[PDB]
Amino acid sequence: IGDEPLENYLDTEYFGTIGIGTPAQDFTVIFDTGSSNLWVPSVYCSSLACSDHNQFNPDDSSTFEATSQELSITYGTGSMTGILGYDTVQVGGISDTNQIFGLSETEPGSFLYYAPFDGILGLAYPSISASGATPVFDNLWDQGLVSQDLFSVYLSSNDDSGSVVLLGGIDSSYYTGSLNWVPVSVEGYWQITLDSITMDGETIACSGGCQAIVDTGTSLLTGPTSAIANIQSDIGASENSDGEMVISCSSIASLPDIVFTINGVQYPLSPSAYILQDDDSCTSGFEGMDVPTSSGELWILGDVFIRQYYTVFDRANNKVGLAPVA
Repeated sequence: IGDEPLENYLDTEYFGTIGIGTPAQDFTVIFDTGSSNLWVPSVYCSSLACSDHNQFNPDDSSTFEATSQELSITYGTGSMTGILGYDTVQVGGISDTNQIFGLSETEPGSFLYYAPFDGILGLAYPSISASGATPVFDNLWDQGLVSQDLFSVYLSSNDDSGSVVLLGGIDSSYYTGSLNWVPVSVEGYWQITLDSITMDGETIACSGGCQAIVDTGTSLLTGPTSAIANIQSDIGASENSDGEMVISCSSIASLPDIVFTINGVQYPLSPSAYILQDDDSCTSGFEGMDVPTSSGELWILGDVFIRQYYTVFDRANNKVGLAPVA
């Protein structure tokens, strides 16, 4: 039973620490269920984003070992380029021996420069892994370093502490009620089927169904740009002066509940949740992002939805289990 604490960053970015090499070099990474690769900046990276963050120096790890393999990854926000190498990764109190991870050479762009995080640790299916690189949780399960072939995650609300990723375990301490399990549509992302999206007893969206991934590496609740128009129009969101869609922070009171039906089970989203706010100003947690796929336009269930529902990712039976947090 591994335990990896996470830092809640402005209810927008949840990262955690890891160590790579011997002695171990520390790095803060994002635990991304929307990605499957693990990469940290390296000392052979001259990009403004690596100078800005910690750089893994293989020359100082006695258990490091190289490859000829190049790796490349595209994110809806960042881009990356590097080489693959093996070393021992320390996660949630578990020594992940012979883990293949990438070492950056380029981290192009503006966005990876302003980030409080150094790298990314994907928790999705090896199906979408760049360079067919073995994900961490797969390497843990394979080396029998975890008792169960599942992991669970708890995300903190209002900047509080308490955010955690439980490797090979489930803790009833985090949810109320019973664990509802939903089968996985398509193995790649943490892909689930949504049946509908309601408000006021009205199906404001996702009629006849839609696809959604459960991504802890996305901050807002995401969907096709036309579809969300309907939602923002409904909660009274406004694309303001500076380029944002805020809302009268007091208009939370009137506002009904947006409800998501998954596998026929109702999963409500209270306005205290779908509306982000600083005691100065209120935004919408809904974001339009057209994400085409063979399956269709993806809806992403990000931190707004995950903060309210304790999620279990079961690789054994390929299902996602949900339950309201405590």
